[PDB]
Amino acid sequence: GKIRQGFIKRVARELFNKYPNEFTRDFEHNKKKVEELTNVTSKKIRNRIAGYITKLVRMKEEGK
Amino acid sequence: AKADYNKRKPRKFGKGARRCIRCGQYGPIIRIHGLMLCRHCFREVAPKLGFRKYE
Amino acid sequence: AIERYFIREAVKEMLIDEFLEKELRRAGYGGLDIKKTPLGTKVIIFAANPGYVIGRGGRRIRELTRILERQFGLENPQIDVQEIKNPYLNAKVQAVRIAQALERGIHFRRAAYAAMRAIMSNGARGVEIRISGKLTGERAKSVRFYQGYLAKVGNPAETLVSKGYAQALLKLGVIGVKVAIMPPDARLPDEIEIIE
Amino acid sequence: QKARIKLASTNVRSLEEVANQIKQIAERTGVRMSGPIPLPTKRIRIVTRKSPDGEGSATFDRWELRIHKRLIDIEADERAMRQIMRIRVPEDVTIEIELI
RNA sequence: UUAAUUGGAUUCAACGCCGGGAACCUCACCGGGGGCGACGGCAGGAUGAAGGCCAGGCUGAAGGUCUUGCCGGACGCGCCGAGAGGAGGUGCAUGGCCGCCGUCAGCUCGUACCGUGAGGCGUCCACUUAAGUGUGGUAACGAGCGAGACCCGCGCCCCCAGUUGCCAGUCCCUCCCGCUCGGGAGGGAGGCACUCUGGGGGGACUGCCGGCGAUAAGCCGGAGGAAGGGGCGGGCGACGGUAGGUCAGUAUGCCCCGAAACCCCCGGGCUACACGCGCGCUACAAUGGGCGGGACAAUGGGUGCCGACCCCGAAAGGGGGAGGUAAUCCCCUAAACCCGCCCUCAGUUCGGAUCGCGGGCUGCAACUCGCCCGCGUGAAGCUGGAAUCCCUAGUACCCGCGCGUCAUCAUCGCGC
Ligand SMILES: [Mg+2]
Ligand SMILES: [Mg+2]
Ligand SMILES: [Mg+2]
Ligand SMILES: [Mg+2]
Ligand SMILES: [Mg+2]
Ligand SMILES: [Mg+2]
Ligand SMILES: [Mg+2]
Ligand SMILES: [Mg+2]
Ligand SMILES: [Mg+2]
Ligand SMILES: [Mg+2]
Ligand SMILES: [Mg+2]
Ligand SMILES: [Mg+2]
Ligand SMILES: [Mg+2]
Ligand SMILES: [Mg+2]
Ligand SMILES: [Zn+2]
Repeated sequence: GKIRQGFIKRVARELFNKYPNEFTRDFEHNKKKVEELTNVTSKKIRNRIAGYITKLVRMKEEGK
Repeated sequence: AKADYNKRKPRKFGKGARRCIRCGQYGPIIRIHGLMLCRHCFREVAPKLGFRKYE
Repeated sequence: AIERYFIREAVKEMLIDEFLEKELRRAGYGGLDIKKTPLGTKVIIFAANPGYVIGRGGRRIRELTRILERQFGLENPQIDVQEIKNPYLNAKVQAVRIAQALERGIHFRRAAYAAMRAIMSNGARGVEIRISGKLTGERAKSVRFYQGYLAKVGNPAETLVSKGYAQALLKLGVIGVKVAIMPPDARLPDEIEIIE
Repeated sequence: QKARIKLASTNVRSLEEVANQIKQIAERTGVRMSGPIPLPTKRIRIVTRKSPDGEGSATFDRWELRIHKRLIDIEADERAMRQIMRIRVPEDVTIEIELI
């Protein structure tokens, strides 16, 4: 199953609150931004974080 | 003499020609690339020699 | 060929290291380093009591040099004795110390707790100690002491944690001591921080 | 008039450090260099039974040792030859120099 | 059964297992023959202790011992303690390592709260997941180890690098064919294009789209894509239990032997044979057997070694011997497959066990008890009762090859 991991969620939520006006509904933009705003060194973890942040952006833009 | 009745013959082949340089056992000696170690002794000293279990 | 050369060097160091580990036990042996120079070989020995290694005005350092030249194959050796870098972050040293304390006559719980207190005081993220053998009776038993953060499975446990083992010979039989320590600067894969 | 240099090691980083030192030495002068050529890696694989006795299921260990290699060709010039003879390798790198 | 046929393991989780393919050695068993007591003390001892020998008996053979007398100078097992060594006992006295439960989803802690107490709660309920993996509700709120993350390899693309790897285009020479407009093959200059080798980087995130579910966690189905939902195959096995295996790999307590249970040498045995069982190989034929001809690999290994190339021999093999410490030289022009001819459903041109004669190689030694070659010989077997094993994709079946073991020997193990 594709269950998201806990620490991915935690770091992604921290990033979203702190820099709300930094991420869009585009995956590539968020990929580069996450690469620059953290010290994550694994390419796979970066992709997971960026995907979750993209979902957060589209979900709050909808207003839940 | 008398000490001649205690010496072994100098064998050049056979199981009796090779012993582990760490424990002296005869039998399962790893001869690859000039190692002279038992299968038992090699398992515990392999990490020091630089071998790793990649897969 | 080239492979046969590399394997030959690794075996000599292993044999020498085991010989010294059995030899300089009372001095707190903590490893060695071998360097080759055009004039010969420089051998550095790490220990916590250099006086025992030198041995009452020489008479032992020369003994070690001569044995190293004859029994093993080092050419033109030259032994220097130094001080161990981080004694409380070396699991081998701590295992040997715990074993010696047991052989002295100290109860195993006190030895284990004192060792853990010192190691955690000197700034380590976690430590585990396991003691097994005929402790308190004729039926053998194993006990375990633990505190902190410690990885056990996977690649990070392979590279970051230091491990050590030692035997303690008492009147009734042998006791096994195992120690694992995690250094202060070790970082796990899932520890990610936000740049400010 | 050209010298051939061979390097080998079990550690990939030290090999690259020594090769980069050589490349900087060659660039630091007017001299032509045939770039560091990667030669196939040596793998030594040894497979052993795990248990000391013969009881139980049979399981095996697969131990591996890897040796990496490089090859560099550069024309022999006394000003630059002394510099590459003055560079000292880490203890886990083998270097050999020959004249062709 | 035997002089001995040395020992361990018995459901899964003993039985091509102990890396166990034992001629000697290994070796622990059987027959026989030799050798050994640091350190203390007793006899004794330069009026020479201990120790060593040409010849010849004893002997399987032996200055081992005896006969025959020569050599050597200071300690002394003829006596008492003690010790070395022990593949002798105990895995139910232990360490370390390994198998199984099980790569299962478990095992716990701080504080609070419930119960006189052992204990309980958290760790329960609903949905979800490969997963105590998650989302909501909850006298619990928060943490730790395990799971996941992590590490190695494979599949697609880009940059750097051009030898010992590669040869497409361009150039020179030589040799062939349909006589050469055209088409081939070698060699040399020359290049790094292509393949390859190996450092770095890119790429996949349930990211996009439509449904279901709660509007959450997620699930189902589509596009694009080298790749799609742990992308595929591996390494890593938590707290404990199993008085599971191992003291016959090494380490180690206790008990024993300590002039034999220690150390050597010779010859035997572990290879015996009314019989029960495990795992395999070869077959019972045409979905074939034989004879001649034609095709295409990968992993690994080599100086106590790999050996091209030439010569001799019917074969197995023999005599010389370049190059190679190896992307250079060598092992190394696989088999199943394809084409032509013979055999036509038969114990046969199926099968190749058993035995006779002859020739070779390794080794100090080939009878017990090794492997190879030529001619001859030609057993059971015509598809298998009740039962029962393995496997979900480049997988299973079918086919050969490399390495380990190794002086010689592969119906085995691990890989291709
Ligand atoms: Mg894991
Ligand atoms: Mg038996
Ligand atoms: Mg045999
Ligand atoms: Mg024998
Ligand atoms: Mg109360
Ligand atoms: Mg309950
Ligand atoms: Mg969990
Ligand atoms: Mg047991
Ligand atoms: Mg038992
Ligand atoms: Mg047998
Ligand atoms: Mg036939
Ligand atoms: Mg015979
Ligand atoms: Mg028939
Ligand atoms: Mg075998
Ligand atoms: Zn050994």
